[PDB]
Amino acid sequence: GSSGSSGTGQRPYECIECGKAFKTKSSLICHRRSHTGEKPSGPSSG
Ligand SMILES: [Zn+2]
Repeated sequence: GSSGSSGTGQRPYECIECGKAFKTKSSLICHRRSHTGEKPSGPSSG
């Protein structure tokens, strides 16, 4: 167990890369992908 916590969640699409909320996925996708680009990444799994 840990100190009292909460569980945010207003929209069905919430980005975890930065922390943004979108109405539809189409937007969440076109956004998330953006994050990735000119930067060193590691082994992708999914
Ligand atoms: Zn983001």
